[PDB]
Amino acid sequence: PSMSITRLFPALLECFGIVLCGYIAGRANVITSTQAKGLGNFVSRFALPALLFKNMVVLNFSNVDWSFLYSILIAKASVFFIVCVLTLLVASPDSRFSKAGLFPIFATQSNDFALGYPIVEALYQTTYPEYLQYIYLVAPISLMMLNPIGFIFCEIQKWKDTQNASQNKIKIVGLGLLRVLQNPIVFMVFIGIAFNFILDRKVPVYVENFLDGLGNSFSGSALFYLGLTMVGKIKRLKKSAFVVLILLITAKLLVLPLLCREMVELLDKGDSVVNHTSLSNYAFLYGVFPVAPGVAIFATQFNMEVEIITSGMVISTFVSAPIMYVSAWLLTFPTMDPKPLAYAIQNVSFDISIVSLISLIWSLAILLLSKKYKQLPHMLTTNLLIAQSIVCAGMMIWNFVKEKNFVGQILVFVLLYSSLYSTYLWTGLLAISLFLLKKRERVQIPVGIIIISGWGIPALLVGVLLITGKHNGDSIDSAFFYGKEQMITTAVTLFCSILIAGISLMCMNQTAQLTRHVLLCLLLIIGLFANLSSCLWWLFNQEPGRLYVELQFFCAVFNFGQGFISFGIFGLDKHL
Amino acid sequence: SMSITRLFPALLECFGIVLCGYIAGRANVITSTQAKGLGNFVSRFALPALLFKNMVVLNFSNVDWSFLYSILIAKASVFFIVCVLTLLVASPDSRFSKAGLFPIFATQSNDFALGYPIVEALYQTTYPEYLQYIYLVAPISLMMLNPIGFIFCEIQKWKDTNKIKIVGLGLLRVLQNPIVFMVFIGIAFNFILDRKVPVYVENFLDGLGNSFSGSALFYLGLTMVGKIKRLKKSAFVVLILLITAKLLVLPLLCREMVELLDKGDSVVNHTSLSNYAFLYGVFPVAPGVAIFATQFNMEVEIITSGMVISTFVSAPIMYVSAWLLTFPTMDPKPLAYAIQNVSFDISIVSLISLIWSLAILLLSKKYKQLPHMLTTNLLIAQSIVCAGMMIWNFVKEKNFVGQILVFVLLYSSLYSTYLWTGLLAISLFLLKKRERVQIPVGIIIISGWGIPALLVGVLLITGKHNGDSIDSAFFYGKEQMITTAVTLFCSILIAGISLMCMNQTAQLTRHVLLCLLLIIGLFANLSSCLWWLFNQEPGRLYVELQFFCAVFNFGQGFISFGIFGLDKHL
Ligand SMILES: *[C@@H]1O[C@H](CO)[C@@H](O)[C@H](O)[C@H]1NC(C)=O
Ligand SMILES: *[C@@H]1O[C@H](CO)[C@@H](O)[C@H](O)[C@H]1NC(C)=O
Repeated sequence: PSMSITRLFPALLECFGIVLCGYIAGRANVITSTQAKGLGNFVSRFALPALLFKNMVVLNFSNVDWSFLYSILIAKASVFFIVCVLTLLVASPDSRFSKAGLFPIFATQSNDFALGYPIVEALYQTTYPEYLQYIYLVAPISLMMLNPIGFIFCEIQKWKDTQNASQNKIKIVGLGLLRVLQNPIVFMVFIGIAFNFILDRKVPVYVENFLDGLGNSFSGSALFYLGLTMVGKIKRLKKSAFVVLILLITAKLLVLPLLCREMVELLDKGDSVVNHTSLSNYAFLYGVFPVAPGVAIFATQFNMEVEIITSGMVISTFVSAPIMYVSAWLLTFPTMDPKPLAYAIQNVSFDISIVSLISLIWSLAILLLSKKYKQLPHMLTTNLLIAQSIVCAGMMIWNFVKEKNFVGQILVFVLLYSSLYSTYLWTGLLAISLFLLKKRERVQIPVGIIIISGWGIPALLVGVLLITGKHNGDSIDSAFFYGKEQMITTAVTLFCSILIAGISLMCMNQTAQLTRHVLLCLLLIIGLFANLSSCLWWLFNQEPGRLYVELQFFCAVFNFGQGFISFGIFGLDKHL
Repeated sequence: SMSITRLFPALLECFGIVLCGYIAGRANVITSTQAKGLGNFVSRFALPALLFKNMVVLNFSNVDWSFLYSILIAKASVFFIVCVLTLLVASPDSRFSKAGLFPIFATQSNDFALGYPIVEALYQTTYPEYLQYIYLVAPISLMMLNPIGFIFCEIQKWKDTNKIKIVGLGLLRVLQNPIVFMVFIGIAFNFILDRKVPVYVENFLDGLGNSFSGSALFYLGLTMVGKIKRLKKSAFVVLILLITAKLLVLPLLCREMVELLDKGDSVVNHTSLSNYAFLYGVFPVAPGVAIFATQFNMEVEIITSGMVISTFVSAPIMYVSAWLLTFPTMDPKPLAYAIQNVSFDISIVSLISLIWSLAILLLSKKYKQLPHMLTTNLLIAQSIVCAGMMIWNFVKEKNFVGQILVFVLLYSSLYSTYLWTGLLAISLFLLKKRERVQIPVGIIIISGWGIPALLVGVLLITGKHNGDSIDSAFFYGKEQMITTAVTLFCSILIAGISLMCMNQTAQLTRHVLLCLLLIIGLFANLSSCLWWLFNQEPGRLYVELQFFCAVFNFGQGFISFGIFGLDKHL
């Protein structure tokens, strides 16, 4: 298989549950900012050097495939190079140097030791154990060979601020180099490299247990400190700052991994195909890691665009968790055997539905306890989140009732597709209600009649698909329970909702609470747009290709992880 | 059967992280307000996650319950005796606060932070079922003994200002402890999921539970900065009694009651269980007791000082006690390797701490004072003894001359440290009564460098070296032990005269105790020399006494560093 992809989701659950625990402790009032500063002082001055010293003392230089290492470093250097060049061209002259010195560090440095190491440990203990050392090999060399260029740029900008006009470029570039060398990772890696040759690859027995005890405490405490640093750093941004954060985070999380994969297939001349494919998949997985908090530390000590870099980190850190999941499950998809892709789709939808259901339970509890349900339009939003909770509960039933009885399977399918179709048309009803409220017309909206329609029409569609459709016993996936009749019924329900939302969207342009309501209608249309395309692909192409598999996987993710997006938009808000 | 070889790396982890936390605390790296956040993480997030994971996984079917209520009766018995005399002997205005805080302090060990790594090192590859007993005894001991103490402290709170009102307050504070209610949920979830955590939850509990085993000791080291304070005579005396109770008579009660209540029927397992039961009581006082005294705001100084003292004092007690249990085993010939290994491992920690204390005294320019000058002379000699053991472990099968050279330096250093403690005490007694400069101390230092050299010279001049000796008692045969006895008797008489001159005449606050703590050491050193001459066939009692002679000879620098080094700087 060359990838133990079943046990990736527990690693992302650990790595983001400890981050969530740190965030909860930060926002509550359990640990204030100063005490989180003390925990970070402990982590950054004791835990990371012991971990690095142990993993470089035990590091084996005989089995290291250097080709992957300098291919990944060439990729990171290329990403840094393009981002610095366009940062010099497109930024304003008054602050081109500050952006050119801090943005490529943000878009080139990864959170390897805190987040990357447990995930790679979960994915690469069982079959390919030699890939664990590449984190500790690549991250400090990348730091040492790419960070000084950024600190050089930030120090020219600091020279700009001093406006001395005396040159002596040595005084500045050596200042940047010594600021780089004061990082604990670089000189601690130097000490570990020296002691690897001094001790002859063997940790002393008197110090081994002490270093293991101090190093094993880095992961959880580091994720907890990341969660404690992350309270309240997002704030409200300004025009064009949204676009430059999108461009930087797309660069870091998208074009660096593709460059890593392309340079790995370009620079590796190995004679083994399975080793080459696993190296390419690991190269894709390495670049999707989020930005380390060291960039925000550097901007804080510099007092230099601290808000932009911190906002960039909290968005890339939140955003990479599904990007990691989707990318790794897309990478493990090809070859295999035709039949276990259905089990893979069911397992991925189950792991997504767990997190969406938990976040949806939290957001529903917040919306109910805040007593904001009585005012329009948030009542229909509460109904929508309730319907998505029934979809997720339908997956909880469907994972365990796949092969029990035909009658129970039919009832579970009817309930699950009723909830799915109700969510589908509730998006259109919310959009129509938003369009009616945007008109500022004194029209009494029949919310009770709308709820009766929304609870009856999907049930009628499920009953019609049961009565007229033919059940397919050889289909283990939920999408082919009734065959082509069910997909035709899902297309008609989705097309009517898209037409209703399309009329409301066209009314919004002519007419131009409501600040967020529109985007939840907007973001669902992209979800409904991806559902339509996989149904259109099946009639015109008789042969199910790999693109059909990729489109069905994205249909599953954008259909059943919508509660996560809804929680991210509404639930993480103050006052309520 | 005990893996006693791998105890000393565990004692380096458990006290090196505490030392790392203390240095960062005293320096100014983490101040007091910031240390609270690290404690908040450990006490609210790492410890509850740790407790929940290891009890859902452990099997209740194979737990030897006989050991469980035997260990608990011993802790209950210690609590009972300490509570009884605290009501009789204390002042009437504070009988209830002392009777409620002193016996809780003498019963809760540091099992989750300090006890768990030591038991893990000793009991993984040979007896792996003994590791689950840490997580069983410490919370059960908490629920059935802490409320009994807590009733008395709430009466004292009542005194300044209905039995439900008092006993329910003590009872409801215990279930608010994270240890107590997390153990309740883990026992329930052991039966719900049938000894299996879900795969989606396995990694989350492991990541949060492995971060306790390092961070809690760091916070324990960080909490003790500046907490020792100063105490009066009556508080020093009750503190000695309390630390003696927790670290001495509680472990001996555990061993005796476990051998009485398990009723054998285990062959090799009962003997191994008895040694482990004695080891459980040696663990120091948990830092939760100092936390407990803070929320009560009663007897805060004594309990905090007792906790910061018990963690330090228990560090050699763990090593000596565990190595004494493995002695009645193997054969007499690899017993010599066991004696050599313990002395080498003690001398490592003593030498590193001695280098620090010597550096502090030299750099701070307090050595220019005449009373502190003799301590510096004493402390340099203690550093060279420890370095001599590093040579002797590696020079045993080499040429006779190299063996002789290692032996001459080590025993020269041993007699000089022995007599240098007494001349300084005599010089301090002479300086306290006479204003004359210590001009004979220079002649004494020449003597102290010459008299050991003369003893060293007699062994070089007279050919009586016995090669069949392994460690040290037969280096020159009976001639070396006779020479060591004459040197030891002259040093004890000089120190005895200085102690007697202090009573007849009636900085100096700590100087005396460093002289005092050595006096308990030279009398135990003298008895082992007397034991060898008055006995032809070496018995088993001679083996235990010879080991104790080795520890106070080669780790004597550790006691000196703890008294003098951690005072101040300039
Ligand atoms: C990768 O290494 C070599 C390729 O030269 C070959 O044995 C095989 O393709 C792989 N081996 C292992 C052990 O993964
Ligand atoms: C411990 O268990 C039983 C106790 O009766 C016995 O086999 C022996 O003493 C020990 N056995 C093992 C395998 O440790």
